[PDB]
Amino acid sequence: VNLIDPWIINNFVQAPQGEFTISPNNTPGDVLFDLQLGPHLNPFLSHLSQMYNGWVGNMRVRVVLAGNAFTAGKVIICCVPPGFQSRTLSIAQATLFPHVIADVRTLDPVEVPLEDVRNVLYHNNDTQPTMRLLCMLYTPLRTGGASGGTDSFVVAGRVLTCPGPDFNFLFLVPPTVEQKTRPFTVPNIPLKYLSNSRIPNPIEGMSLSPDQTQNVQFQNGRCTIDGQPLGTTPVSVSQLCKFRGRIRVLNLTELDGSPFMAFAAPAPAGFPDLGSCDWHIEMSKIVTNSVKPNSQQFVPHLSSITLDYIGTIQWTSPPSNTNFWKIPDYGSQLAPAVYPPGFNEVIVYFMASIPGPNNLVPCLLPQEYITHFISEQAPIQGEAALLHYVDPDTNRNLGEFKLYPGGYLTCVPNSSSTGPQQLPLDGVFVFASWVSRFYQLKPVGTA
Amino acid sequence: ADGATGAGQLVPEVNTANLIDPWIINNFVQAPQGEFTISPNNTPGDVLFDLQLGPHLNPFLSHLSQMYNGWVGNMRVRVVLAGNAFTAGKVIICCVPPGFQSRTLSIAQATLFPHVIADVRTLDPVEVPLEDVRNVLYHNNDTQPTMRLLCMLYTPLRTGGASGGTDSFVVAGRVLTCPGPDFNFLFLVPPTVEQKTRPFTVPNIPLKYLSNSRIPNPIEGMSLSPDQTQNVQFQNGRCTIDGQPLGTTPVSVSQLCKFRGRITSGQRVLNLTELDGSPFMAFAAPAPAGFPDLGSCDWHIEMSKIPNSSTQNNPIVTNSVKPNSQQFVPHLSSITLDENVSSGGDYIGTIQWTSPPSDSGGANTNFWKIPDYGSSLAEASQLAPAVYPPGFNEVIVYFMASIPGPNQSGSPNLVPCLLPQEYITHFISEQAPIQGEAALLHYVDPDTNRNLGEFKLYPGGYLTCVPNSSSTGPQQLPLDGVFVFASWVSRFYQLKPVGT
Amino acid sequence: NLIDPWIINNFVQAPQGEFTISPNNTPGDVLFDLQLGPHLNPFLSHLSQMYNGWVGNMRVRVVLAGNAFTAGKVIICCVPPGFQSRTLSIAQATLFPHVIADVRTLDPVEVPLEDVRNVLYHNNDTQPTMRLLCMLYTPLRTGGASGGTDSFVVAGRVLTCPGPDFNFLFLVPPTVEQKTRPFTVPNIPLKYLSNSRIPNPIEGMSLSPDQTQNVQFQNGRCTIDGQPLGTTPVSVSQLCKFRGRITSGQRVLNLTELDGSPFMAFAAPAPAGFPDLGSCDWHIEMSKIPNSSTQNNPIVTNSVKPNSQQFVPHLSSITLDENVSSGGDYIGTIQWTSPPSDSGGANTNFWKIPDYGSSASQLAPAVYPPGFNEVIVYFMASIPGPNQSGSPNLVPCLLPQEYITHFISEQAPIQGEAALLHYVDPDTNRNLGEFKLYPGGYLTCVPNSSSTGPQQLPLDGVFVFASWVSRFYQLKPVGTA
Repeated sequence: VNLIDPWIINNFVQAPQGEFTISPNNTPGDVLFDLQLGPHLNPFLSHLSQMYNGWVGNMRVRVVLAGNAFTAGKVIICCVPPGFQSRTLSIAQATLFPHVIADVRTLDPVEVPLEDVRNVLYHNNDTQPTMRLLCMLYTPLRTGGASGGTDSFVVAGRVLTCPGPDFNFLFLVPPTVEQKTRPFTVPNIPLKYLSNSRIPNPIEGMSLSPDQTQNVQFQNGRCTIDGQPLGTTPVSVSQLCKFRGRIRVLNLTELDGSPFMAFAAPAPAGFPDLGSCDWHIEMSKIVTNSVKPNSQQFVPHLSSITLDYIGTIQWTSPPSNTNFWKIPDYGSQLAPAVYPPGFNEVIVYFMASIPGPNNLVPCLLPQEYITHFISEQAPIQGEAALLHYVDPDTNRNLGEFKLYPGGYLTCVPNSSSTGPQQLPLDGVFVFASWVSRFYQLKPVGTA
Repeated sequence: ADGATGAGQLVPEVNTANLIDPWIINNFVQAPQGEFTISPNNTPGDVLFDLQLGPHLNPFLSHLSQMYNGWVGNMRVRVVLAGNAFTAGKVIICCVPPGFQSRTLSIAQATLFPHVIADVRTLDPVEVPLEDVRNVLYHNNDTQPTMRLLCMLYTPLRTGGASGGTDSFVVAGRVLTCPGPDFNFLFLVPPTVEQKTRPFTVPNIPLKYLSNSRIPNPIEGMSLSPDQTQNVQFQNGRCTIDGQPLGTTPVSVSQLCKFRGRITSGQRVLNLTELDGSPFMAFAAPAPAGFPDLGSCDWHIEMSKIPNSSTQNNPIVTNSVKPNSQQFVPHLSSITLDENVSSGGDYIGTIQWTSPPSDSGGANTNFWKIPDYGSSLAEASQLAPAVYPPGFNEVIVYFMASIPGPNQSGSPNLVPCLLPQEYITHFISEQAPIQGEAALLHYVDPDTNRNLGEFKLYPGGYLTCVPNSSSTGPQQLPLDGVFVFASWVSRFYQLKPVGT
Repeated sequence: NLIDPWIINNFVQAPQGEFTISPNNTPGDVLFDLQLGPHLNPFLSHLSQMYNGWVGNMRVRVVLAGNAFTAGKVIICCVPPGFQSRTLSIAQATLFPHVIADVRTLDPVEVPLEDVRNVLYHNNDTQPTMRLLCMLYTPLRTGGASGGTDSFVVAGRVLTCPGPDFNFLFLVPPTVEQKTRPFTVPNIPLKYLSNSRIPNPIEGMSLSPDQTQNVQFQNGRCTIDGQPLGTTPVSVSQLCKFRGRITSGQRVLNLTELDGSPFMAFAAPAPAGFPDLGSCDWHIEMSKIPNSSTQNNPIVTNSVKPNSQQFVPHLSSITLDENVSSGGDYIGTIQWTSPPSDSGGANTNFWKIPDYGSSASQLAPAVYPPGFNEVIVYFMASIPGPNQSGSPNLVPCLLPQEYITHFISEQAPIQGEAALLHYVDPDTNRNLGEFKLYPGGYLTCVPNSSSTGPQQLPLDGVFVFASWVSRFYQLKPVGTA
């Protein structure tokens, strides 16, 4: 039976990670692209797989390298069996797998079959490891250009996949009712009127760390991509940076009024995360009071707040200039500090201004994004999600970002100064696909 | 020939003229010695790759050889060399018999043996049979001579018609080998016991954790010599790849820079012994194992009584040693300290700090030189041979660690060493043989897995690299990297320049 | 693919083929537990290193060495995977496919290990397969022997051979996978090996003054699979060293990592390689890590008192006794140790670790001496310094640092309850003594008498891995008298 449309079988469609470029600076052993067998490889097949329960069969993979006769270089495409765990394999080890050594100057695309080597009778819709297709640069690209060394000549490869004749979907299920195959996406909201995580104020601008990278631990805004908030991260802006309790030691019952258990969260939901700064809260029943985070009695686990009913920060003051990058002391299931991984890949922050002494507090994720993630409980694939900072006007990708399941965004600046800050504030964030540490983003910024 | 459709007839498409898993027999795989490069710097007669027939020529055969005791049969070898259409050069591949021995061959002599001449632009890999000729019925893993596949550059690679650089047209070649239809293994043996079949391996530990091999200090970075063409005669970081320490190299960091000896009360003469306390033998080595070799500096030792008889006072006794003084004769098991020591007994101590050498014209602390040991020409044991830097624009890479002590320039006091002590310990413990004139190491970042730079590890026990420019080269590399053994390569292998 | 016919037709000793039946073994005790896989056979283990998947049955033969005095029966059963029960009585064993063998059988007993599996084939990962369990069916009684009832373990060997059904599914780069890597200990004699708590050579093996004394060292704590614990450094260079910034004229040292990096309090109790020589006074020597000095002697002598409440390495700050004239990054070691101050004249007990100022605790778990008359074996190295008894200032250790470095480099998976190590003289190839290596990372033995033990063993020997053994493996006592 032909469940799949005949067109999908015959023609080839681009893989989600199907743009690898070979440059003279690339060394033999550099990973070009990595593929994992599944219906997610084909956008047409993924939509069908949402309807069905199980998939089985092989898919044909074709690699299209663009080059002319005056170039040399070879790429090796090896089929890694499922369940084979190793950090990275060299070019020598790649030849040990069943492989195809494709020359760069090949006119016709090289077709590599992706056989469904499996242990079970058929694959369930989950993240079980399947047959892995991995391509590596075998010999360096020695172009014949007149320029010495690099000639700005790059061989661009596009990975195209199509289902094989034996591909088949197993069991029909009511579509989009099973959370296992539910797709995820970045909320489509213009950033001009987005909300800072730490403060219920509109974003003033985006910036990286003041210098290089630092470990920053912000429990506010902590939300997994799957949709699990961490720390005292309110589910709404109305509860953002808003706390309540009873009056001369203040209690910190939850904003909803329910009793707060310190076992579940380090602090009650809505508790502010402002660090090296004193808070002039509004302990309204209209009562103005100041809170000292350096006081010993201040303990998130055991509610005790000094004074000198609903509470919110009226304005900030220097602690008793101001550094918001550090988290206040906690009396601990605290949220985890984020380390920019690998070379560059700084973590972007959403600056927001609060009136007071002369102020721009940072952020990690918009509250609306947290709500969108909570609403859609879809699984996370790969290692990281790649995002475009697309402008709704021109529909062009001014900048690109990598989103991690830890609940923060990363990007590579062009230089120390030039980076994500140069990007306009009117852009819209979207979701492309799931990438890994292998995918190193191109530098962001105009320099 | 892959690429013939897109080559446009610009290159020669094709050269003119049981117990083994069936997949290994039918499919060609890269040899462990299967990486060679052809560069315009190469002169005719340069050995691109030297192959000795045996199971070590195939990684699958190499792994099985650790299980078996013998082998027979021929081997099929494919030379993958498809250079740019602009290049112009020819290579020659010969098959010298095992009985023949010259260890060097002119290009004219190579044509005498059964040979094949291949263009460097040959799209289809050149398949040459490595026939097995032998008097004995089967070969053991006993380093007996076997038929050799010699590949030397016949005509120089004069890239033209494009006006590019050298590295921009260095032709990279790969050697793919698969066992013949009748390659067999004879006798089963306990796995990975025999020395001959062991594979070469470097520890998978980041360089930051690794230790220096001349002072017991963490490695703070790689660097080159003040003069890149400088011979070095260290006696502590010396250890062959196959794992016999040379000079006074200790196995472990504990006995690296320490010395032990017995001194009479009220005297400055120190009668050296081994670290464990056993008597030292002059004919064994120039100095007791782990003796410091920081030459051209004034040592400042902190000795102590090893058995710890004392119960009250601070046991650290600080004295100084002048290696430039004539009485400094460790080969005779006697060194004289600068100050007399009141208490006599077995003393063990290290080097605390170093100052610019005294009575030497006010010279700086030249850590690249070694102290003049005692008279060792007469005795069998003498200094380890100096490691001269190879040609082909290659510079020895040194690992630098800090030792306390002032220097005339106010610069950090870095003691260079050829290899990290962890590598030396690994080589000593696992005595893998040597299958090529050099080992092609890759300095790769463990997490991002980007090839920071490629290094050649010579059997003498030192790392070489090609600096990119007059810049410091490998020093710019991050310390959180791991060396991974890529392949066995010939001496004439041209490394990709490292650094920016 | 076909296995070599000799392997199919000959039994070889398994890497887990050592078990002992001892008078002090109640019925139902598990002598040896084997999970079916290619790792059961040394030849098949190499073949697995070259392959990704395996399928098929294996044949197991058990040889029991017992004189006619030992009367007992052992039942070897074949429990299928997915069996929920953990407590298997001797009565319940007979329900499974089992072979009941007398301890004096005089001929090998063969039990078929079938491959019962729901999947088409077996990957190289760790999954529940058929498990062969050997349990003592009837109490082992050595009646008639006054000396037999105490020192007559019936040694047993497990020999395994693949059946004709065994096959290896897919070709893979050899030795690159992790679970197939065999476990090896460095072939370097103990003379040259270094201590893992101080960077000094090992002087000899010794026991604790109290045979039941628990130890919680932070340095030299690495599991067999190469996972360091506590503040254990990879190499000897970073042992008993510390680096930090101290302001000029002060006495507080703000600890950083050995490579001039910020120290994460949550990750480790102290910076990597920080000394754990507790219950003693440290007399440190320090020097500025960048040599900005051209004239004077850079070493500065100071002292640290770990018992002081200000000594809090976990909060990345320890206060030296004396003021430091000039500020900067100082690297330094422990020059010598003295009996601890403010402790009522207590001796320099090196078997205790400093407080570390921990406030949950991420310290390395405390290692306890196992039962069955087993005592932990420690390696001693000398650090300079006085003691209240005039004895050598030997610091204990759990594993030589070369072993730790090898384990970290070679992340060999743990395939048994414990690893039996033979102490072999390299020249004569004689097993002077046999030791058990536990997955926690400590080496234990059994002393022949209270007056003897591993201390009499020569220092030139080298530990050679023998087999994986259960916790109940009764070692042959080491020493004399």
